[PDB]
This record gives sequence, structure tokens and C-alpha cells, in this order.
Amino acid sequence: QSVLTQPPSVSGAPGQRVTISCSGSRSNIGSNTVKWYQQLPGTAPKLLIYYNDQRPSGVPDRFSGSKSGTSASLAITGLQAEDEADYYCQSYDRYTHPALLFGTGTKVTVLGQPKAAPSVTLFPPSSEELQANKATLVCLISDFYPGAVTVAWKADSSPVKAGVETTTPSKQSNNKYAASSYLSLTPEQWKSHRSYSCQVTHEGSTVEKTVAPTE
Amino acid sequence: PAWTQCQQLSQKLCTLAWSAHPLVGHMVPHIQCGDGCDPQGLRDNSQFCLQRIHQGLIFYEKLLGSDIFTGEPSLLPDSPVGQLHASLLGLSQLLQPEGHHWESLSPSQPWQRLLLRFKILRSLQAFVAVAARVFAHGAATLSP
Amino acid sequence: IWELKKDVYVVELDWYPDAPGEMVVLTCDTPEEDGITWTLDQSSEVLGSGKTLTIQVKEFGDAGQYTCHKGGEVLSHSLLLLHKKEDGIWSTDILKDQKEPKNKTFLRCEAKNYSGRFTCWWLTTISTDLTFSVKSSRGSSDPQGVTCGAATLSAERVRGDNKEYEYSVECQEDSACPAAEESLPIEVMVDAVHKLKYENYTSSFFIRDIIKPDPPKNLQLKPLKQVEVSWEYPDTWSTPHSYFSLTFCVQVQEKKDRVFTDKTSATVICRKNASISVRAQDRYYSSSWSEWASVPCS
Amino acid sequence: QVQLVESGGGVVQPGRSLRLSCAASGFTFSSYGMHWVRQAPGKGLEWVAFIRYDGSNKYYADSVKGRFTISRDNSKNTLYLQMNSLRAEDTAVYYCKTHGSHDNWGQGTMVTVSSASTKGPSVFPLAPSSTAALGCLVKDYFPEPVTVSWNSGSGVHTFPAVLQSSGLYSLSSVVTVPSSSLGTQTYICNVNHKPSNTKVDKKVE
Ligand SMILES: *[C@@H]1O[C@H](CO)[C@@H](O[C@@H]2O[C@H](CO)[C@@H](O[C@@H]3O[C@H](CO[C@H]4O[C@H](CO)[C@@H](O)[C@H](O)[C@@H]4O)[C@@H](O)[C@H](O[C@H]4O[C@H](CO)[C@@H](O)[C@H](O)[C@@H]4O)[C@@H]3O)[C@H](O)[C@H]2NC(C)=O)[C@H](O)[C@H]1NC(C)=O
Repeated sequence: QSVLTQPPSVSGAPGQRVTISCSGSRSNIGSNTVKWYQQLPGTAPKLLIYYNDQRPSGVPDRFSGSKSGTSASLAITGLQAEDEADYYCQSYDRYTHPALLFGTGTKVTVLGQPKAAPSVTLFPPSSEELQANKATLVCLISDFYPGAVTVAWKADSSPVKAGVETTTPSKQSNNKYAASSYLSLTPEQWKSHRSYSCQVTHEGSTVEKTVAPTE
Repeated sequence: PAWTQCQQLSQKLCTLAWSAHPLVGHMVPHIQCGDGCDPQGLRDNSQFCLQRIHQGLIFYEKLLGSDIFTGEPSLLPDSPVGQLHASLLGLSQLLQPEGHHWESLSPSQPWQRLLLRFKILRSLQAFVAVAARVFAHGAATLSP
Repeated sequence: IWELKKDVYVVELDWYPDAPGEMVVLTCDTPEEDGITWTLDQSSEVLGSGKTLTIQVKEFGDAGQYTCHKGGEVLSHSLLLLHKKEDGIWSTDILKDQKEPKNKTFLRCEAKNYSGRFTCWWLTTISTDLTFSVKSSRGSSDPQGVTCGAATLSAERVRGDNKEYEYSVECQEDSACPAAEESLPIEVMVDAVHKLKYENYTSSFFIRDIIKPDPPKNLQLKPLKQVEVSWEYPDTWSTPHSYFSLTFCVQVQEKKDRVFTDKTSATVICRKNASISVRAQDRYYSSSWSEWASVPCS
Repeated sequence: QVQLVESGGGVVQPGRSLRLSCAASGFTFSSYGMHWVRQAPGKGLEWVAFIRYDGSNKYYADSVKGRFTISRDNSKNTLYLQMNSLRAEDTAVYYCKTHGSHDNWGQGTMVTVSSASTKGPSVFPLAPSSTAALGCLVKDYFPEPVTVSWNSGSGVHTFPAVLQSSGLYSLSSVVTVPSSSLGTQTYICNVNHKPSNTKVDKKVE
């Protein structure tokens, strides 16, 4: 029956310093210690700090914590691409003793990286998919930064708006972002129109890939 | 001394002091040993104990009339503080009537003020309680 | 590590899986400096030799009564107890939380008067190898003399198909001032030992806040063709009574009708199958009420 | 080497029950307490329950009180969590965390509460066109997750799924290879969707 307050998002360029706050009250942070966790996109949380300031084995020295009164702070000195992840602070309440009080979480983002253009690749509807009387165009986007784009489909030259389904830019293993777009169509309108295009705009630069029904 | 009258008043002080509702929440003169407010000392010399009471009544009186209670946060319409302050004042007269002459810590934020209102009352409660026992014992015994 | 009492020590440990524990060096309290052997508990297995013994303490299997010998003779004893710190918190497995007046409340204390005596009781599900040590004082910076006795079983009951064992202890303030305005609180500190496990609990309070008088005495009924009730102060209450006054509450209990008064008598209306009960409270301070004193009506 | 392994999760309709299992190893299980923690996809952590070393006292969060029940069996070094009268908001990943300073966490097991039934994918190959790239297409499947394998000899990566407007998922995995080896090597994607017990091996040419 309680929560700890963390800033939703903090940001900074490589080699810089950043701080993450964990604010509470006298009942919890003012009478107990603080833990810090590191959760990477596709794994479970990993322990960074325990008892406010201690470092386990395998945790670099740049990760440094603290606690003051009702609030605590985790300091990351000298950023790196690998440190881009979510962070959670945990403690107990003086009366909900064993129950765990987790913070709101903080998305650490690395900015200032060198710009990068997307690597687009378009695929037509497979012959097997058409045999089932269905068609799906797959426009794949990968290896780029910053992570934010817009997709625009075209039937030959005219706009295609309906039937599209696209994801949100997710981060890769190399700390660049990727995404995919899917345009569902019928077998007849794919054969009628002679071509389709996927226009991916990323920082003012548009990249187009065309495909036609053949082979 | 006027024992019989002090007792009826002290007993009312304890009544008012306890019917007060600030929310329970946990983050100066007193009647100490030897002050002479024990039944033995009263039969020996009761004046000594009364010197302490009067000081204690005037003390809390100066408080209940300070900014702590009057200032922010707003007091209650059903607040007994009013009658409690005038009760303290009326009882200090019956001891040193037309006598006292006067001329420290003061919080800033309302929360700090509201805390002391709660820390003060529960300390007040313990002081009047000892007094009523004194005047009840003096009224039953030292009253010819 | 620190010494709880003579030849008894406590080792503070961070309790977590595969924790290495702490290295402890035990020294045999003895003049002789050679031909020394160490053991643990009753086992005759010689764990080491020499004046001192180095051991890694990380599990209860590493604790116990370490003993040094020299020619069969027992030279010195040294008992090791463990104090678990679980994710930054000390352990509280021994005592049952009473959740009154608030959570994390293991000790409840009472006093029948302002004499300076008082009693503290606590509960536990443990039945064997259980030891308590009680100390008390008025003031922390400069403590005042408060003598506490020995803790013993006071009752045994079943709650939720698991036995509950109640312990109690009596203490007394050395130089009391029953009529005084308590400025410093009483401090109670308890050491609990279950097997080799060490834990300690605490409580703080003023006496005036924990008062609970005994029920009225000699409850009588005087009828009239409705009924006149009369009683007396209890034997344990403080004296004289003109100083330490009490107030009372009379109840007839289908419903429960109640009245209040400062007198030792009262008139009420009685009915068939009803019961008249009375309890008491300090007249000038709102402490705890007394348990009811009952007399069937009609 | 401490290790935790969850199991028992999956899909279920609201109102029904499910029992979860966390297998422990590498330490003295019976000498420590254990927690249960959950996290909804893309959200924060929320504590569920806790149980002491001896199973004496159990604690629960007020959002699951009376509904969930925690238990352990120190003889076999396991931790359990009986979830009754399940609700939609209970959909999340459920970890088991040890109680202590140097605590450890398991991989977690997904628990999806939805009246929508399970559904298997429809795999379609994605052939390369005139370096080059190819892959497979996992379309219309519910619920997540899905595993895919590849065989090559030249980067490669798999991309997350899209939540269609219909409530179904759909992803695709691709492999980047030289246009020269297009003819020599044969490529097969090995999809797997345990919730529907579906397993496919599609060749791409
Ligand atoms: C309830 O349970 C808790 C936990 O077990 C107890 O807390 C521990 O209590 C012991 C005893 O008081 C503490 O041990 C003492 O620590 C003192 C301060 O230590 C700091 O400073 C010294 C240098 O000054 C450092 O070396 C040390 O690492 C700390 O940084 C010491 O001064 C004490 O020394 C005493 O014993 C030695 C012999 O061992 C004598 O020579 C000394 O003169 C002196 O008398 C002692 O070591 C321990 O630190 C407490 N733990 C914590 C976490 O604070 C509670 O006391 C206990 N309560 C009750 C009522 O039992």
C-alpha cells in the first residue's frame, strides 16, 4: 500500500554524469535502506546497489549510490551505450515490513550518438500467402538512430493509408533502433496496381523501396 | 488556597484537554520528583508545589495564546482551546490572583505548528492530571 | 562480534544465499600457551589446536559452544549466537506480532498503579530451547535504575490450530515518584535466544499511558420493589484514594445501556436474564479501562 | 551458482485457477525466505507476496489478498504460488526473488489472463530479390512469445512483433547473406509457439 517516486526519464551524452532520484517518506526511506536494480529490455532485473551505497561483485565502480533523509540517488559516472536501460529503486516500509516498495522506474536514454540512416528492405507477398487469398507487404527498417520515423505507403503513385500496421521503434543489440511495417492487402488489388512503395522518413531524409508482382 | 474550588476547576481542565481530535502521528516545565506535590509534601508544606503549578499554568497559557494555536492552520469551530485557555487563566488567579507580571520557539510552516499543538496537548494532559490530584487531596484533607 | 554476557558472544551476519559470513578468532581465556585443543558442543572432534582458533561463521552449523581443553581439563568456554540481517532488516521470527496499537508491535506492557511496578507480556509459537533476558531503564543518555525479574510462562492457548505460549515479566522502578509528571520514558530491552538464534526487541512508554486498574472490588446489589449498585476500589490501586481518584462505568447487558459516574455507587434498572457489570479508569487521565466486574441480575 | 527457474505459467480464462512453481538450486533453500514479484509488459514492478524460511508466516499484497496463496516445500527445494479467482489485471510476468542483500532473480514465466483463446501462427517464407537478405514471416498468432532459429555460414536479427488492430500478433525474422551463396546453402526457419503447441519448419528459396 505505497510507492516510491522516481523520475520517468533521464538522459545524457556519453562520458557525462546523470542522477536518478528515489523520493519517499519517513516511514520507508527515512527508516530503511535502498536497493537499486538494472532491468535491460529483454531480461530480469539485476542488482546494482544494496544498503544504499554498497557495490556487489561484477558491478563497475562508476555506479555509485547514496541516501539522504527521505530521498536516495543513484549516480552513473561516465555513460556508455550499454548503460541505456530502465532502473528501479526498492525499499521497505516501517509498518508493511516484508512487502517490497518499488519505484516508478526510470528510462535512461543515451543521446548525442552519431546520426544514422535506416536500412530498409521490402518483401512482396509470398506465393504461398496468395494461394490462401491474402496478401501482406512487409517493410523492414533497421540500423538507425535517433529512434523515430514515419512510414508512408503508396499504390503506384497514389497514397495508401488504410490497412497499415506498424510497430514502435525498438532498440537492437548494437544500441541502434529498428521497426517493421505491415500493409495487408487483397490478392486482386496487389495484382491490379503495378507497384507499391514504402517511404520511410527519418530526420528529413526519405528512403524508398519499390516492388512489383512477378516471379 | 481555596481547595474545594480549585478541584472543581482542575477536574474540568482534564475534561477539556482530552476531548481534542488531532490525527495521531509520530515521526519546558514539569512537576518533577521532590517538587513537593506528593501527598507527604503537601502535609508538610503545600506552598512549594503551588509555586510549580502556577508557573506551569502561566506557561501553557502563554502558549495557547501564541501564534501556535491562533495562527495557521485554521482552528476548529468545536475547538475547546478557547475554554481551555480561559480555564488555565482563571485557575492561575485562584493561586496568585492579581499577581503575575510578564513581558521562545515559534514554528513557521503550518505543519510544524500543527505538530506542536499535538505534542503540547499530550504534555498538558499529564500536567493538569497531577494538579487535579493535588487539589482533590488537599480538598479532602487540608480543608478543615 | 560483541559480547552479550560472560563467555557469550553474538555474530552479526548478512543473511543471504551462499553468504561467506564473517571470520571470527576465538581466544581461550587461559594462562598456558601450548597443548590446547578446541571442540564444539558435545562432539569430541578436535577442530583446531593452539591458543586461538580461526573459523568462518556463515551457518548455524558453524555456531554453538566452542570449548578449549588442555589435558582433558576444560579451560574456557565461548558460546556463539547469530543475529540474522535479512535484506537490511534484523530477524523477528521468534515473537508473534500483536498488531496493536500498531504493526511491528511485539511487546505489550501494563501497570496496575503508579507505584513504579509494571508487567510486560509477549507471545510466541516456540516451545523449546527458548531463553529471554530482560532489562529496563528510564532514560537512554543517562539511564536510571529499573530492576527487572525473570520471564516465565504465564499462559498457554491455541489460536488457529497452532499453540500460543504467553510469557510475562515483572519490573520495578528503583526510586519511584508516583505523583510526579513523567518527563523521560521507560526503556525496555529484551534479548531472545531460540537455539543459537539471537534477536532483541524494544519498547518505550510512560507509565501513565499503560495504566490498567484492576476491576472494582466487592460488587454488591441492593434491590428495591430498581436496584442499587455499590463497589469499592481495588486492593492494587495506588493510595491514598483522595489523591489517585478513579471513575467508573456501569453497564446492564438484548442491548447494552451504560452510564458514568465518579461515585462508588449507582442506581439502575434491572431486568430478568440481564447482567450488571462495572469497570474503572483513572479519573483525571484517559488511560486503559479495567476489565469488567460482573454480578448476574435477578 | 545460484539459480531460479519458474514454471506453471501460460494462458487461462478469468475466474479460473493456476499454480506456479519456482525451482531453486545452489544454496540452502530451507534457510532463507522467498518472494513473488510480477511485472506487466513494459510496466513497472509490483510486489505480490512473501513467505518466510520456515513457512511460518505468509504475507500478501492487498490487490491479491484472499485470492492468491503462497507455499513452499523445503524437502524438494521449490517455491509455489496458487492463484485462484484470477483477473484480467493479473496478466504479467511472475518472477521469484530471494530475500536478502545479494538477492537473485529467475527468468520469469508469462501469465496471460484473457477470454480470447490461443492461436497458432501462419508461417510464410520471405524470399530474396535480385548482398541480399531473406527471412520468414510469423503472422496472426496469439499470445506472445515466439522462438525462431536459423542456419547459415553474414549478419542476422529478429524484429519484435506488432499488435494488430484485431488483437493478434505478427513478427518476422530475417538473415542477411551474400548474394553469391544464395544458391549453395539451403535455409530453413524453425518457428515455435508453445502456447498453441505449434512448431513449423519453413524452407526459404
Ligand atoms: C540488539 O542487537 C543489535 C544487533 O546485534 C545490537 O547492535 C550492536 O550492538 C553491539 C554492542 O553495543 C555493537 O558493537 C559495539 O560497537 C561499538 C561501535 O563500533 C563502531 O566503532 C568501532 C571503533 O570505535 C569500530 O571498530 C566498529 O566497526 C564500529 O564502526 C564498539 O565501540 C563496541 O566495542 C565495545 O566492545 C569492545 C570489545 O568487543 C570493547 O573493547 C569496547 O571498549 C566497547 O566496550 C562494540 O563493538 C554493534 O556495533 C551493534 N550493531 C550495530 C549494527 O550497530 C544492539 O546493541 C542490541 N541491543 C541490545 C539491547 O542488546
